[PDB]
Amino acid sequence: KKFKVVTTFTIIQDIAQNIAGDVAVVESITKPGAEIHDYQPTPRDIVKAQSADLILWNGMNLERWFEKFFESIKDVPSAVVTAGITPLPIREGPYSGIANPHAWMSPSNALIYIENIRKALVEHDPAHAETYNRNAQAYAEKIKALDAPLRERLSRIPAEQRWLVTSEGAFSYLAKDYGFKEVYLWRHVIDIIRENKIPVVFSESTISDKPAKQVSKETGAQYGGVLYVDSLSGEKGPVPTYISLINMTVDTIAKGFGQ
Repeated sequence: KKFKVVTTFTIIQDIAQNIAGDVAVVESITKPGAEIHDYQPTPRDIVKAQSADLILWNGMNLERWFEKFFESIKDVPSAVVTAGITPLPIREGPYSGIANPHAWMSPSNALIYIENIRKALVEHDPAHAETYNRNAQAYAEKIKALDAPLRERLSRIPAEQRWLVTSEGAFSYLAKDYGFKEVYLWRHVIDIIRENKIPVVFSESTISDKPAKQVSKETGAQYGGVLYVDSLSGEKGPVPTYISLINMTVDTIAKGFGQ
């Protein structure tokens, strides 16, 4: 029998499947592309999680539905994969002061995701500890190697122009790592764009693109479209892995800035 792991969403699924390798099967509760914050689980989502040996979740109140969901599950252990991360506060807007849950968009934070998943797997499936530890070591080397080329590419964007328009803080951890300022959009966004001649504006995927488009139209900044960071694609889609999500997000940002 294969140890069965269930995760709340696809980013954790991919990180955990690299650590589990061949000795455990990792499934996500939510399909690729699903809205993760207020997902509404079905009765069969609960039954699927009930068949697992371990449930992994992000915490930091990413999954507002998880506490109720988990209360419906009997005697399946869970582990929060962000234990030990320094949470960034949402700096402005209606959620000012609250922990920003999007911690996976910092590649350094992904090393802590890996460590917590490895620990939980080794705790609950000790027979396979050697495999989990080896796989976590090998995958962590891949993740450490992510940061250098991304940092170098984004560092060519002059610091004066290094701004991201944010609505729910989906990019705040990437912005912290690579030195981007953030201006919140619930217009005073227009002024900051014009003042610093920020060349491009992106939209978050959990909100309407209309206000970001209005900002672009009025300032003359290019509208670079939507940046999706809450989900992977399917296996055969263009964003099948956590590594591909990080690399593609930075490439889209950098290209928006002519870099």
